[PDB]
Formats: sequence, structure tokens, C-alpha cells
Amino acid sequence: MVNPTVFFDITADDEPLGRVSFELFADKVPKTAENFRALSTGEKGFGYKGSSFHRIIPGFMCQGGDFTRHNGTGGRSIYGEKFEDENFILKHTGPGILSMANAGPNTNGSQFFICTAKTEWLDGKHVVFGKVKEGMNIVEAMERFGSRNGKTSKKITISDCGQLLEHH
Repeated sequence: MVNPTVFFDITADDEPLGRVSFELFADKVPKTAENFRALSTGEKGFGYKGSSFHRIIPGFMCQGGDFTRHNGTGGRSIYGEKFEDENFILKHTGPGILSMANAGPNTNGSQFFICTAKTEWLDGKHVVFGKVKEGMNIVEAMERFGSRNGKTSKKITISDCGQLLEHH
């Protein structure tokens, strides 16, 4: 199967920045890809729509996915519990990598980050499961609203999200 594609429409203080899309590596990490895909469509009645990037570190990453507590303490998977690290096949090779945030081994929920640089020191600690396809310049624009402690100077929000059913 061709890997699935998700999109996020991003706003900064409610003004549209545009659309970011991701390839999800379901051919390598199917359980991790499916959790992020389902949270992006809203088909379970909860998920990423309306949530924000609560920690943005210029030069390194944009972290989001905490749709329950909005601060790095919340979020939940589609599996009813935190789930295992599926594998570490893929590495943090450069800008655009999409990887799971976690609280240590086998604690995946819904939080994730988008790298804005190669972050090889995260290899083997976070499951890499996708990569930006379109919209890397929007992630670079997002990164500019961050700060050394991750606090954002504008609210960076997933105003809409879903799956792209065709890939062209």
C-alpha cells in the first residue's frame, strides 16, 4: 500500500499560515502511524483538531499533540493505554521528521514533534513515524514563534486536520 498522508491547517493567532502534509510510514511503523492518522481525522471523536503546539524550540523541533492538557502533561492514544515503542528502524535524519514524544520506553500517547534539524541524539529514544511532505516552510515559520524554553509568542494551532485520500 502507498503510505497514508495526513494534513494540518496551521494558524498563528488565528491567522492562516497554510497547510502542512505528512507521509506516515505505515510500511515500517503501522501501529504508530495508525494512531496519528486516526487522531488527525477525528474519527474517534477526539484528536488533534483545535490543539496547539505547546513547545517550540527554534533550531530543533515543534512539539504538539497534547489535546487534553495543552502543556505536555496530557494526550492519549487510540488504544486505551499508552503503547509500546514499535521499533527504532527509522532515524532522525533531518528537518521534517515526525517522531513520538513519550515519557520513557513504552509510553507513547498522542504527543509528537516535528524536527527542524537533524537530531541524531534522539535516535533510539523516540519512534520516528513520518515526515513532512508539503509545507516545510510553514514549520520553519512556526519555529520562529518559539523560544529557548519552548514558550510560543503566538498561539500556533491545528485549526483543521485530516487525511488526504489521494496522493499526487
